[PDB]
Formats: sequence, C-alpha cells, structure tokens
Amino acid sequence: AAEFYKIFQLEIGEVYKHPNASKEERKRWQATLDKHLRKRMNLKPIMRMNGNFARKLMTQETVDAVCELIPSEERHEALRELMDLYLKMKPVWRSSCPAKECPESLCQYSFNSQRFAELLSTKFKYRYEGKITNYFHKTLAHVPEIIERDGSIGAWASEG
DNA sequence: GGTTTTTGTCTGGCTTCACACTTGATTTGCATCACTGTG
DNA sequence: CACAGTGATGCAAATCAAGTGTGAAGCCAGACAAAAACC
Repeated sequence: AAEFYKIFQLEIGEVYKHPNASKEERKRWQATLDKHLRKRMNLKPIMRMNGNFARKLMTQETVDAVCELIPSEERHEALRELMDLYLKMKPVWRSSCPAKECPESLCQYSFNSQRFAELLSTKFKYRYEGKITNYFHKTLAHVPEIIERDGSIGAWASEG
C-alpha cells in the first residue's frame, strides 16, 4: 500500500504523458494528494507508513476519491480495476484460514494474478519495465505454493 | 461370620426460607461509535 | 482479513419493594435397623 501511495503520487501528475519532471513537480503532487486525502478520507500525512494507513488506503473509496484529481477516464478505469484486483487478492494471504474463509478468492487467485500482471505490464509501462518490487513478485508468484505447503499465511505473521 | 463405619427410618413439634399474586421503580448488562498503537 | 482497548450513551433485562397467609425444607428429640469394606 505504500507503493500504491507512490503510484497515486506519480499518476496524479500524468507522468505517462510527461516522462520528465522536477522535484518541485513531485512535491506539488505530494501536496495535492495529501490535501485531498485529509479532506475526503480523514487521513493524515505520515512519514513512514503503518498498517492502519495501509488498510484505510486499500479501499475502493480511495480510488473513488483520487480519481477526481486525474482527468483521464482511461486512467480512472485502470486504477479502479487495479484496486479491485488487489482487494480480491488480499484475503487470500490475510485470512487466518483461507481454506474455510475465502474459497471463492482462493479458486481464482492465479487468474487474478495473470490479470494484474498484464495490467501492470501494459497500462503502467512507465514504472514496471525491468524493475518490479519484491512484494509484488512474492504476491504474484509464491502465495499459492505457500498456502499449499503450510495451510495458512496470516496465522504465521508478525503482528503478534 | 465379626467389627466398625455409613447411612436409613420413626412422628410430633419447632424454626427458617420460598412463594402466590400484582404495579411500577429502580439497578445491571452489553452493544455502538469512530479511533489509537506496535509495525 | 490484528486485536485489545477508549469512555459516554442508550435500551433490554434482572432485581425488588409493598401486603399476609400459605407450602416446602431443615432439624430436634432418643432409639431401632439395614448396606459395606477389612479381617
């Protein structure tokens, strides 16, 4: 979700049309996103991101509120489908027992991963060519093997 | 079988607690509300 | 889909206070009378 914050922060300025930008433009995008977040979702800017911020910003209303700052309807649809895919994927690895708490999300995880992969490769070409983050690689590749090997993922987390 | 312990009873009579109703008049319990905090 | 708080508020539910005449239970008397675990 911190990387999604960065994605919104970069896309609010329409980087896909302007490949080059200055740190002043980056700070402008920072300020606009932070203001609109505090105005609509009642959040605050935080220096290093935490779990409560992650859960709040991984909501459909996050994109439903940030689309007002970007003009492109194609970008609106792309962000909406990206958020939908991530929210479908989250219960698989956050469930305390995915075999008896989200079988519908477990049965189509591979198809959702393929759709997310193709969307990242095509519609967000400006960031994910030759560089993909560790956590997206893990989430898109190794989750079904982990759930088949162990039985659950969220039970073995470090929140305790 | 003996021996000791462990429970059972006997009826008249005593105290002690629960209840039978009803109409309010409190007092107790538990869910709601949007949030933090360790990352 | 982290989970245990954080306190004020509000409504459902439990307890009760008033009245007297009952039932139901526990126990007192001293004595007689069956089960049961070791020889």
